[PDB]
Parts: sequence; structure tokens; C-alpha cells
Amino acid sequence: VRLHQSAAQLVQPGASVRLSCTTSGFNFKDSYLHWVKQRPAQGLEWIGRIDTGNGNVKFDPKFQDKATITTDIPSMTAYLHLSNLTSEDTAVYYCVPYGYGFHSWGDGTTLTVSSDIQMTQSPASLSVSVGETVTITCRASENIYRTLAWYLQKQGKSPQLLVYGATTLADGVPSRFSGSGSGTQYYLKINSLQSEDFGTYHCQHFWGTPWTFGGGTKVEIK
Amino acid sequence: VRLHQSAAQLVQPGASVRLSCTTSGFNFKDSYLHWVKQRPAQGLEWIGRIDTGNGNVKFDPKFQDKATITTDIPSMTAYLHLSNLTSEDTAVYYCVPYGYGFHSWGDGTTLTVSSDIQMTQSPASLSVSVGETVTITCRASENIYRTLAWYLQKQGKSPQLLVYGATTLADGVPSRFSGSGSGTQYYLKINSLQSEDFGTYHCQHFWGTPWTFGGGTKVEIK
Amino acid sequence: FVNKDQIAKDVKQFYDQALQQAVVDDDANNAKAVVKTFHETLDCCGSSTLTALTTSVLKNNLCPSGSNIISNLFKEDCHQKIDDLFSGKH
Amino acid sequence: FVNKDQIAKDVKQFYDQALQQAVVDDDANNAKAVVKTFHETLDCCGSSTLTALTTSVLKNNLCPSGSNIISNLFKEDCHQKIDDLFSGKH
Repeated sequence: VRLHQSAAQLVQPGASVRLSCTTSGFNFKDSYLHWVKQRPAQGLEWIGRIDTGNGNVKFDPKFQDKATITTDIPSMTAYLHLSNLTSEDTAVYYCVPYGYGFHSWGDGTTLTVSSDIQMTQSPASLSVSVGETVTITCRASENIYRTLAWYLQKQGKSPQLLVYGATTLADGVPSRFSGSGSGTQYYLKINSLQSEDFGTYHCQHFWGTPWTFGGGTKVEIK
Repeated sequence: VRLHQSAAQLVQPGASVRLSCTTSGFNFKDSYLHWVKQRPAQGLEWIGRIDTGNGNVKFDPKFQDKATITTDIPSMTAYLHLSNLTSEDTAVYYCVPYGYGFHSWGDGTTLTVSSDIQMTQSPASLSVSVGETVTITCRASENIYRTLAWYLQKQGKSPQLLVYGATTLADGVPSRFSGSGSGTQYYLKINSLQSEDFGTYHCQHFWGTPWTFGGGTKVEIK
Repeated sequence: FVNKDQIAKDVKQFYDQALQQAVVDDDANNAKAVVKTFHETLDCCGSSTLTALTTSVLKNNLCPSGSNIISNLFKEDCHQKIDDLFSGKH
Repeated sequence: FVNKDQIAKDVKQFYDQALQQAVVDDDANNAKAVVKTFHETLDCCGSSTLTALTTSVLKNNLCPSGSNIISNLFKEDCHQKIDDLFSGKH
């Protein structure tokens, strides 16, 4: 019973919005709350982050003046304020708490506006049949010191945390999933692939800021 | 997989012994290791304690010069050194870690030598049949601030931790067990008494030193 | 006349004193009684200003009844709970 | 000539410096790389002498891979692990 996210908002270019994220079960008071943008039919993009400890906020240069992050500590709430809205702001906004381990993202908030370490994910697409053993690869441009995560994203749903750190299986995740790797090269092996584990696999590093994602790996039955 | 205790020792009056206790899974390095004496056909008696933080040791006046406590931090081991052994030292010696919550005791070490807050447990004896609801009571001489525990002792076995604090059910303990109480009065209710929960029930406070125990409550089928 | 800010500053300091004395050893004393009371009454444990005591606070089981070590490590700061009392927020 | 006690004192101090710099923020820098290396190499996390940093150390995920928050909160002190290295105990 972690993250609670605010409802959908349909708007026109030029408007200003506030997306919200409520924690519970986390040390929200002295933590890092990040926001991740996901453009429809496009990849994951890190927006910015607040350190609720000192109140420091950081943004990806593109969101520098438009985006804003504020917190409401007693209600354990994070706010992402977006101004001068345009079509390129039409996306899903995920809230990500980070710090006393690694956490699952919020379900996401859909906003519709109508009128540095590089990750290398391999393969891009994978055509496999049930029971097969698959091995996805993620390569960082620098030593990320095993601060990586593997996620499984099913169409129109929030990325499901599979493995945190390099090797640690997230609670409730089947044993058939195995993370391995060090320094710059990491791997995710899926033993005896099943039907309920088809979609897009994403890797991510958490070694500083900005957070970056792998291209994705699309697993599908032929 | 917590406490590991040293094997039995048969000896004659005048000898000197060392009983040992190895932790694992506990912050042995900056904790409290207590030793509890249990005389055959007699009650629980607190011997003394070491604070592995500062190396301070405290003893019940009776054990002041005979007993000794030392630690081996890297192996996470506690030693109780007993000298000038006599018949009244023939007992089971339990090792009790305390500090980052409340813990189950060691299985015990049998030593055989052959040639302040007062607790009030009620009732002393209880003759009941399966399915009955029982309510044991423990009264402290002073406010013990809910730092109490309920244990179930089955013949020739180490006291099994049922409830810690006043109300908290120890992991693996059936739901049918319920601790309640505050300030000076505490209670343990056993809902729908079963066969596997017959024996002696003990209460204990952990509000400072020395640790003291209730008279015991013997539950039996008639 | 007692000022909101001065009274809030003193309760926090009185608390800091109590917590400093409570973690020294396992001896049942008033400081522990006082710390256990503040923690229960305000639903908090330790202070941000006295982070050097957190482990000691856990070691002495000074946080309220019911919550585990992780909940108590991440429990609400007592200085903040003291501020909310004197300002009427809760 | 390098004395056992002086060298052990300096590695501990070098470590303390690194840990102090590492907890300041979430920025990937050498101090974090150095702290993450010491922790992994010696199988430890933080120091007893720098208890005021433990929560911050956890907040920045600076303890080794595999172990949870409780294991890391109660992990072996790095100053002791440094002492064992220079004295040949392990």
C-alpha cells in the first residue's frame, strides 16, 4: 500500500496543471521523489526530483523553467506543477520514491494537451515461445556500481519492478526471473518464459542524476 | 536462525565453568545480552547482563563475585563464567538478547553440580478443557510502561515467546493468543484453548534491571 | 507572557535532554518514562536534530508499542510533533 | 616507515571524509564510488563514530548489494573492518 497518484486531466495548449503523489509506508520526510514522463509510443524520460531533506530540486534542462516540484510533508504528498502546456506534454507522469531501497512506481497520471550516463538495452525485439529461456542485456556508459533496476511494462500499464540493485528480486516476483551483472554490464534472464510475462522490458540506472533508461526489449509470441 | 547455545556440563562442587551463547541475525555489537537461571522445579531468576556497547556488566547481588560476563564480538559470542560451583548452581541457563525489539531465548545450557519491580501472576493453576477461553493476569509493582512479555513453557523446554510489548504477537504465534494491558496491569487471553498450548505461562517486565518474572500459571486438562 | 516560539523551543530542548539521558543505559529512570510518554502522546520517535541517537533509541526500545524497527527508524520527528502541538495542527 | 596504528587511523579518517561527502546529496561522484567500494570490499556499512550519518547512508543506498535495511542498519562498522585489515584478522 505505497504510492497514490492524482486523477486524469484533459486540457488545451497554454494551460497550467498540478499532478500529485501521496506516499504512505515510506520515509517521505527525508527522501528523494522523482517524476518520470512517458510519451505515448515513446520512451521513458526523467523530469526532475526533490530531496525532501533539504528542499533541493533538480530538473532535466528541457523542463527547467516549466516544471516545478513542491511537497506537503504532513500529508506525505509530492506535487509536479507544469506551466505553458503544449502537445509534447501529452504523456503519462509517474511518481518514483527512491532512497531506503528501491520502489515500485505510481500507477501514473495521464495529462492530455489537445487543440550523464547512457543505457544500452539489447535485443530491441524478441520473438519467443512459452518455456524458452531469454537473456536481455543492459550496458551503462560508465560504472553504475550495481544501482540498476529491471521493469516489465504491459500496454497502458505502469512499469512493474522485477529486479532492483543488480540481483535482488522485488517482493512477489516469480523465482524464474534472475538479474545478474556488474560495473557496466547487466543481464536479466527469464527462465521458462510464461504467458503472463510478455511486453516491454526496461532497465534503468539510479547512479546520480539524471536517471536514464534502456531502449526497451519487446518480448512477444510468434 | 538466532541464538546458539553451548552443550551440557556435569561437574562436582568447587569447579569453574564457561557457558556460551552465539547470536547471528542480531546487532550483537551494540546490544544487551542477559543470562537467566532456571532451577529445576523452581522459577526463573535473572543473573546479569552485558551492554556490548560500553562493556558494562551488571549482576543480581547474589551472583556478584561468582558470575562473570565476557564477549567475543567478531564471532558474536557471549560467555557466562561461573566459579566456586555448588548444588544451588544446578540449573538451566538461558541466554537472552534484548534491544532492537524483543527476542526468543536460547534453547538453554544444563549445568549439573553433584557430589526492583515485583511481578504478580494470576491464577497460579488453571484446570481447563479444550475450546475454553482463559485470561491470565500480570501485575507490576510500578508502571513498567508496556515493556512486558508473555511466554509458554512446556516441560524441560525453553520458554516460547508468545507476546512482546504488551500487545504484539511474536512471529509464528497463532492469532487465538491476545495480549492486552497498560501501566501496571496486563492480561493474556487464550481464545478457544487447544491441546498444543498446555503448560506454564510466564510474564516478565524489561523495564530496567533486574528483570523479574511472574509466579507462573499452570494450564492443564482435567 | 509566554511566546509560542520560545515555549516550542523549550519543550524540544526538554525533550532532547530526556532523550540524551534515556539512551545512556538500560536503567529504568524518569528520562525513559518521559521519552516513552512523548513518543506515545505525539506518535513520534527521536528527533532529526539528534540523529546520532537513532540506533541507541532502537537499542533501548524507546519507540511506541505496535510498530516495528523500520517503522520506528522512519517514525515522525518529535520536534515537528512538538511544533504541531504548539501551533494547533495534528 | 609506516606504523600499523597510524596507517589504520588514516584509512578510517579517509573513509570518514568519503562518507561525509557521499551523504551530502544524490549526485554520483567519487566519494560514493569510494564508499560503495569500501562497503563491498570489507562487507561493512558506515561507522560507529559517524552514527549521525546512518539514516543518510540508507537514504542514499550506500550499503552493499543483497542485504535489506535492517541488515544494513546493523551491518559491521567499517572502522572495525579497517582495523581487521591492517591487523590481518578477517
